[PDB]
Amino acid sequence: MYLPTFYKLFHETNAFRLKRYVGYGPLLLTWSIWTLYPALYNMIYSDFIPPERGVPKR
Amino acid sequence: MNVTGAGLTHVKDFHSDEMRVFRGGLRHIADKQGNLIYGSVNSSVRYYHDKMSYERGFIQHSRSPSNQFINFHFMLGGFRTYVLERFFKQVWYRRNIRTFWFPVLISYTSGCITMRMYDNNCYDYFYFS
Amino acid sequence: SVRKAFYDFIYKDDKSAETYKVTTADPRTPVQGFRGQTAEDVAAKYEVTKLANGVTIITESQTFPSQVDMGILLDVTRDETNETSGSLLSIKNTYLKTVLNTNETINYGVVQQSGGSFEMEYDQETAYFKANCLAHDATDVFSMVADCALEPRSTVAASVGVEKNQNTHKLESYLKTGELFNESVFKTAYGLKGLGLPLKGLRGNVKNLSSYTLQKFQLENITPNRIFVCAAGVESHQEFVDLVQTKLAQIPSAEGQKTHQREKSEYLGGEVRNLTEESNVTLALLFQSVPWSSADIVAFNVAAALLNNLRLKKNLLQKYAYFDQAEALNFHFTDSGLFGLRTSGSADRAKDILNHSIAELKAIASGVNADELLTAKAALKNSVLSALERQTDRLEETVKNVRTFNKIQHTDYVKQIDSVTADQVAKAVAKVLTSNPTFVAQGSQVNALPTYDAIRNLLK
Amino acid sequence: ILPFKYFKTKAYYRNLLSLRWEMYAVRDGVYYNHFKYGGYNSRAYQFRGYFWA
Amino acid sequence: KSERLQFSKARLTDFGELPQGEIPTALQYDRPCRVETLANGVRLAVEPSSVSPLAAVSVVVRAGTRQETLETSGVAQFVQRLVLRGTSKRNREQIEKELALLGGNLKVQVGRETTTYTLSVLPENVEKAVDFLGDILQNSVFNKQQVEAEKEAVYNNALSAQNDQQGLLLENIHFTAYRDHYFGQPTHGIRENLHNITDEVVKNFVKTNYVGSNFVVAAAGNVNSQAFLQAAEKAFGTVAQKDATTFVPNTEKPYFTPSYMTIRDDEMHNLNVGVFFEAPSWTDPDFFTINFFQRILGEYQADKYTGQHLNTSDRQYSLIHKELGNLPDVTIHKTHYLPYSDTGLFGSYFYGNEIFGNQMLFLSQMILSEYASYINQAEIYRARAKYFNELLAEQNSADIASSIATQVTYLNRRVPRSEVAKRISSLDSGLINRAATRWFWDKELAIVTWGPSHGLIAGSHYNRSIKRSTLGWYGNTHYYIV
Ligand SMILES: CCCCCCCCCCCCCCCCCC(=O)OC[C@H](COP(=O)([O-])OCC(O)COP(=O)([O-])OC[C@@H](COC(=O)CCCCCCCCCCCCCCCCC)OC(=O)CCCCCCCCCCCCCCCCC)OC(=O)CCCCCCCCCCCCCCCCC
Ligand SMILES: CCCCCCCCCCCCCCCCCC(=O)OC[C@H](COP(=O)([O-])OCC(O)COP(=O)([O-])OC[C@@H](COC(=O)CCCCCCCCCCCCCCCCC)OC(=O)CCCCCCCCCCCCCCCCC)OC(=O)CCCCCCCCCCCCCCCCC
Ligand SMILES: CCCCCCCCCCCCCCCCCC(=O)OC[C@H](COP(=O)([O-])OCC[N+](C)(C)C)OC(=O)CCCCCCCCCCCCCCCCC
Ligand SMILES: CCCCCCCCCCCCCCCCCC(=O)OC[C@H](COP(=O)([O-])OCC[N+](C)(C)C)OC(=O)CCCCCCCCCCCCCCCCC
Repeated sequence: MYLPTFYKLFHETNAFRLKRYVGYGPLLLTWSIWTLYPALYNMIYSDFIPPERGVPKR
Repeated sequence: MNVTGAGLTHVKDFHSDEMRVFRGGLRHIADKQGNLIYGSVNSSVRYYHDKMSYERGFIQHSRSPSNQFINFHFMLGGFRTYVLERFFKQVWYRRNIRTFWFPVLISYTSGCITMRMYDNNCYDYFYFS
Repeated sequence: SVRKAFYDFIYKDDKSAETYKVTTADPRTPVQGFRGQTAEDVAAKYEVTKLANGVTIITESQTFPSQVDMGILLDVTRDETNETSGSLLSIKNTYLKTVLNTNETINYGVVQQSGGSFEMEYDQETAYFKANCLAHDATDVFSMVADCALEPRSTVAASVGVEKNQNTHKLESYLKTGELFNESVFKTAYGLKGLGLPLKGLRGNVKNLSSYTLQKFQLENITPNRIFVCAAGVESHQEFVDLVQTKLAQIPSAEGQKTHQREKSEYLGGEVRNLTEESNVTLALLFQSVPWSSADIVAFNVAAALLNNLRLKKNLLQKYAYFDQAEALNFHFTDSGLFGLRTSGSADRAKDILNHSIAELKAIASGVNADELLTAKAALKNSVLSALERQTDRLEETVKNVRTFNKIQHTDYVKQIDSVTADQVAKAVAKVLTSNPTFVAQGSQVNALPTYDAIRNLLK
Repeated sequence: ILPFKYFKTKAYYRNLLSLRWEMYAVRDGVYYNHFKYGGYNSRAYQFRGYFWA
Repeated sequence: KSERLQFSKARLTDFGELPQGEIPTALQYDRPCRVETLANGVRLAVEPSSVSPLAAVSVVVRAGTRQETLETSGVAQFVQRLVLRGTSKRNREQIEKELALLGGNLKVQVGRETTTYTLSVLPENVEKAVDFLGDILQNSVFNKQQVEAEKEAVYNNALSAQNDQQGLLLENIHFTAYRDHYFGQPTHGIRENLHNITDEVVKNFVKTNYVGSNFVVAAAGNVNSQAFLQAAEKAFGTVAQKDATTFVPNTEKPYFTPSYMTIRDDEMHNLNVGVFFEAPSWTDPDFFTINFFQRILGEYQADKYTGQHLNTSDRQYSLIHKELGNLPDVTIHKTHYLPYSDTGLFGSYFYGNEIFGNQMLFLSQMILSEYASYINQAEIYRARAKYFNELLAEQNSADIASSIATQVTYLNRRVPRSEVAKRISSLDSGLINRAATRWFWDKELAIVTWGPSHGLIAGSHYNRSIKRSTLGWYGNTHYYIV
């Protein structure tokens, strides 16, 4: 007979619930990307892609 | 079954007099009726004093402070016995110092030694010859 | 596998999966590739053995592959004194609570996951822990059945049992069940001793059902010589004998120590008349029947079948409307017995409820028609064989037959019922009527009923 | 957005009110004791000892 | 015998439990059963069991409440009662004496789309059960006087249906589920039409419906297959054959009609709430899966299970029982799966105190919806073991005969124990989730609440809460409050 410990049942239930809730992480990420998009653009092209060095002659 | 328990179990049921005004006719419910719900913090705040205590055959006597010394047992013995012995040897040493004299002494000595080493290295840094 | 994990991450059916094909196969046709074996029923063989100690083992051989049934019967409410009245009820209310080898939660989980069932039922002079489960789960289940049926009660078990017994008493009082009326009937019949102790136990002694009293009860009454273990559906007797031996072998033999013994029960012709202000009046009139040993017991059953099926309905319920309900009670005990009627009807005509009822019983003493006897015997056969067809009830009655008659008699119940004749039933009922009546009445106007002497004269 | 608000609120309320009611004649022995002895008022504490005494 | 000792645990590979596709050794064997079809269309099924002490013969006729009309409502009950009133060969006294002499166990049950007459007798007079039962259902004469005499009995039986509160709630669930079909009308008939049935109506009902193609006669217990087959060919072989020209009312599909009925009757001290989804039919692929679901969401009573035996409700392998243990006043719960030819109803019936009305209302909806997303293996194995024990526990001749007759009627086949075990054992967590989302997730409901509705009157309509209750963990807000 299958007599799992209640520790395991609790762990598996919480694992499933965590899986369910993680699906909204992308949702909130998209919401905060559409919102505050200028901030994301500034971050991307200031830290990950630093500007070029040289300056115009004028 | 049409019975309250459905014929399978007994239900510990109670109709609280709270949310009611009249127990009968136009007569009002007792002001402190709700206190009859025993074992509920909502009934009274006194239930928060929930220490375990049961006793039989016990009689206690307490006298009014109006028939007692204002400062009882103060300097009852000599100054030496009441202060030097009772307080500085049985209340301070026996309780406080006798418990932390060793660890605190060791910590103080170690800290002093290491601070002295630190200062010596600092002096070596600052001064030459 | 990875494919199953993927198809479960997204809740989409896997069409190619063989399990999907099996589960979605059309019900009209069998699943492709599977064709179970066919087998015929076999005659049941019963075998009985005894261990070095007094424990006995009974096995009913497999008749067709099915779930294995197991049980433990203890001859131990008649063995309850005023000190420990209601112990058996507390045991029943917490029959799953053991603390020696397995826990309450864990053995309940064993019951739940095995898919089978585990029940505990007690009467006067008998307790029975039965269980049914699959073969591969039998071993573990038996470990639960033995411990729960033989382990001394624990403090937590007694603490829970006190609360559950109080709740049971409250429910019984609230519902006014016929069990309480029968408790009063037995009290007046035997006198608060032996068979007179209430089946649910005295309410004043409920608070005294601590683990100490339960352990005293078990030590005094539970002994190896009064323990029967039973199996039904086991291919080999010796396998179950070994399974039992691995558990009940530890129990020491009780030989050489003064046994508790059961005092011979005495019959008392008392009467009880309770004013309850009930819109309905309940009367019960009983007499001393024969014990299990006497061969007339079957006849008495027929007499009951002559009342609860054919006569009592037509003569009382159909003709008269104030008769709420009438029935015939027939209890058998190792040393005594009880037989009679229990009726309930309108209070305002309580007297009319009594007289007529007696006449009906007296009519049985007058004689039985051939057609009525045949109908009653057919109904009794139908009921008995319906009970026997189910394996669990068959096993329970097998245990009780072995513990009472030392052999198995349920295999020839039909022949015994056939052998009954109208003359035997009439003579048995006439002899029973001569005994001192036991009369109980609860109702609004029970204060106005014929005196006990008048009751006897009418019965005469 | 006004039309979608209308659909969400007013048409929905009109749909929820499409109820069929039926009243029968119960003449069994049971007495309406629950009506006679029943009812709870959340503000009863404001009426107890103050009003209609 | 079996290889090695029978109590062996060798096959329990999956941590003390059998693998997914495996079945117990006991269920690997099936009792012999033979099914034959006659010229009339009558189907004779026999599943002998020599060791059994009784023999049961069950006649299932597909005639039922479905084949009635508003003007002929309740005629099925009249047929049920008039069958035993008399016939050309036998009088009322004659049939009563014959029934008494043999086994007096004659259970007659009339339900929507079917009527069953099950007679239990001794093995040595099984033929007498057949020849009698074939006669009574065939040559019974319906007199006008007799039909008039029994009107009071039928009317009273139509009023006492409220005694079995579960039965009445199921009748109301059928009513509310099919509001545009006669399949929703009560099985006891319309009260005021039960005094209008006459001899002509009964004769028409028993001539249109009681035809050979609608008869399935099953035999179980200690019955000789050849002798029973010959006796049934002699008896039921003369039944009139079905005529395609005749018109049978109510032959269209009873489309499911979601709704919420509130039978507000204070003074009842208790509340009966039934919540049902639409379920597959007898011939749907997901027929055994829904039975497995029923056994997942099993029965419950406060006198048993977690109601009285456990330290805490959480410490067990049943979520529904975990929820019900925490509700002291919710006394009874049972899950019903009712499959029919075209549709089905799968749901839960609760009986409990009205203070927990919002719990019983929203409990069964949640648990099933939860299985649409996640179901633990412990619950799967519990349901599997329960199903195996149920399959092995059908040992009484009457019940097994009735089940055989119903299976032959609705499938034209006797489903062996081994096949059912193989079908239901193959179920897995993923398959369970997919079936649940097909049948339970975000689906419509049929709800009935009979009893004190003071606390349920507000929100007694199909509002947002009702529609969002079929979502696991979404819309469970109203269950956990109170
Ligand atoms: C180098 C050489 C040196 C040589 C010299 C060496 C000298 C050595 C000296 C050694 C001294 C040892 C002292 C031992 C103390 C032991 C104490 C003790 O055991 O107590 C228990 C002892 C015994 O009681 P018991 O235990 O019940 O035993 C029973 C007895 O057998 C019997 O009990 P009893 O009831 O009979 O007790 C009698 C007891 C009394 O016992 C009682 O019953 C208690 C009575 C309490 C009364 C308190 C005063 C009430 C009035 C307050 C003022 C109100 C003003 C309102 C104005 C309104 C305006 C609109 O006697 C008194 O009446 C004494 C009370 C004195 C109170 C003083 C408080 C300050 C008053 C300030 C007045 C200011 C006026 C301003 C006007 C306006 C200006 C603009 O009780 C008392 O002593 C109670 C009174 C304690 C008073 C303490 C006052 C402390 C003051 C401050 C510290 C002193 C120095 C300050 C320096 C300031 C510099 C700026
Ligand atoms: C730099 C500026 C100044 C900084 C100051 C920093 C001060 C740090 C204090 C650290 C300890 C605090 C402990 C708090 C309570 C938690 C512990 C506790 O309860 O333990 C259970 C323990 C056992 O109690 P139990 O078993 O529950 O029994 C009930 C008791 O009988 C119940 O007890 P009881 O009610 O009967 O007694 C009440 C208690 C009342 O005491 C208090 O806690 C009251 C304190 C009031 C003032 C606190 C704040 C002062 C802040 C000043 C600076 C302010 C700066 C910021 C200003 C504003 C911003 C600029 O009175 C006593 O018992 C006094 C006994 C100690 C007297 C001295 C005897 C030893 C003399 C010989 C050794 C001299 C030093 C040796 C150094 C190392 C080399 C050997 O309790 C005690 O006995 C402890 C009593 C309290 C502490 C006594 C003083 C110990 C100091 C050791 C420091 C060593 C540090 C390392 C070396 C440093 C080298 C420089
Ligand atoms: C260092 C951080 C300090 C600042 C505080 C930061 C707070 C951040 C809050 C926003 C992000 C939350 C993300 C997780 C959300 C989980 C929701 C949930 O219920 O869980 C689902 C399920 C439970 O499902 P449920 O439906 O039962 O949810 C209800 C849960 N309760 C009852 C607790 C309210 O739980 C899980 O299995 C996942 C839990 C994830 C969170 C675990 C936290 C502890 C372990 C990781 C961190 C450890 C270090 C902490 C810092 C210590 C520093 C020394
Ligand atoms: C650089 C940008 C890259 C962007 C790439 C975007 C591509 C997206 C492609 C999506 C394809 C479709 C996927 C469907 C999955 C469905 C799963 C499912 O069944 O869900 C049900 C479950 C919950 O189910 P439920 O319980 O809600 O309901 C089930 C419904 N019934 C009952 C009917 C079956 O949800 C999940 O599985 C959610 C968890 C999985 C997804 C988690 C993704 C986390 C990503 C976090 C953001 C990372 C950003 C990068 C960070 C980088 C940092 C350096």
